Amino acid sequence: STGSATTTPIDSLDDAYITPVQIGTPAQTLNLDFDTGSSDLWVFSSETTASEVDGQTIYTPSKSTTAKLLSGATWSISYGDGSSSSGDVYTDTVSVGGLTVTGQAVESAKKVSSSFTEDSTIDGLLGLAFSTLNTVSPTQQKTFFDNAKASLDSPVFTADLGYHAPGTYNFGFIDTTAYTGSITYTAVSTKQGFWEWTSTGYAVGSGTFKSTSIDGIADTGTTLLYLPATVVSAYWAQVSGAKSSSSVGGYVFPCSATLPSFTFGVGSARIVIPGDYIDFGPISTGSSSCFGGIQSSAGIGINIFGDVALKAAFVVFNGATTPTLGFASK
Ligand SMILES: C[C@H](Cc1ccc(C(C)(C)C)cc1)[C@H](NN)c1nnnn1Cc1ccc2c(c1)OCO2
Repeated sequence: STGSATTTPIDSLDDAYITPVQIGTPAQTLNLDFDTGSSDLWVFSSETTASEVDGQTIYTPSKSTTAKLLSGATWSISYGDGSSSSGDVYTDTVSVGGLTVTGQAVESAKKVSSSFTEDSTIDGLLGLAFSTLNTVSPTQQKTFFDNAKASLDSPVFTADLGYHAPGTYNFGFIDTTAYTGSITYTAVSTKQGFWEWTSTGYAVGSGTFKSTSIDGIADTGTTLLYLPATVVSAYWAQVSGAKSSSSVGGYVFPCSATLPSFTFGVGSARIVIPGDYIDFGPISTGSSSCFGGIQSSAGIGINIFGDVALKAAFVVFNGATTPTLGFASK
């Protein structure tokens, strides 16, 4: 089997991406944030505290003839940005782009943090990291990809995110019309539960490439590119008037600037992020100071190849016996 679904930016800045997901019988369609850095599929629901719902579409398990309470099971997740959610668990039929899993764990939120309430466009998350990170207790549950894998034509999924435009998540096949050149594959460590790999270096604009190993994670659920402070300083030094602002929380730059590109290495191959992908707009409405899309990882503890990086590439998440990652230009 295979599946194919379109993923769409939630706003004009690509602050996150949503993908439609069918849950239950008859289908209830919710727009979820596919997150290759976490491993829980959770949704706003008829059980979510009423004051914490502000415009989201909810899953109502009592209206699904295939929903079953997973007795005794609970979940609770604390995301690294400070967001959180928790609740109870059902199993139900879940379909993405025509690919169906029966008996998928659907984690129903009873509580969500204010950041989730405030994003009316995001109805929950669909985790695509390794199932070792799943938070359900006392019986840990599998991700949508792990449940589907054995049925797929090939044990893979791909991310093709757009810049200020829609893109695609595919399951079970590699669309050879969706990229240029060849796909370069690179080793993955699953020891922390992430799609963790090592970039071979970077360049700023038309500058020379610096060979250096940068260990980090391929994370569709993170908006920006988080890299070591040395690398980030070298980038922003090329932008007149850019500075690190402790009050704003990162590097800012004049909205009048034209930004240089940023290149990262994948083996001997190179992925180029155009400068415009690094502009996240005014820090507050009407300001002429703009927020940068490349930021230091120093406060987080791991480097993160988030959407700013991934949207410049066609990315293969290869779930073979030994997992690997592939990157192509597009
Ligand atoms: C933050 C997301 C998880 C999430 C997604 C969306 C949202 C909103 C809908 C409310 C917009 C909140 C949360 C990330 N996913 N892998 C993640 N989950 N756990 N760690 N990370 C990576 C990290 C960690 C720390 C950081 C960061 C990133 O950005 C800024 O500080």
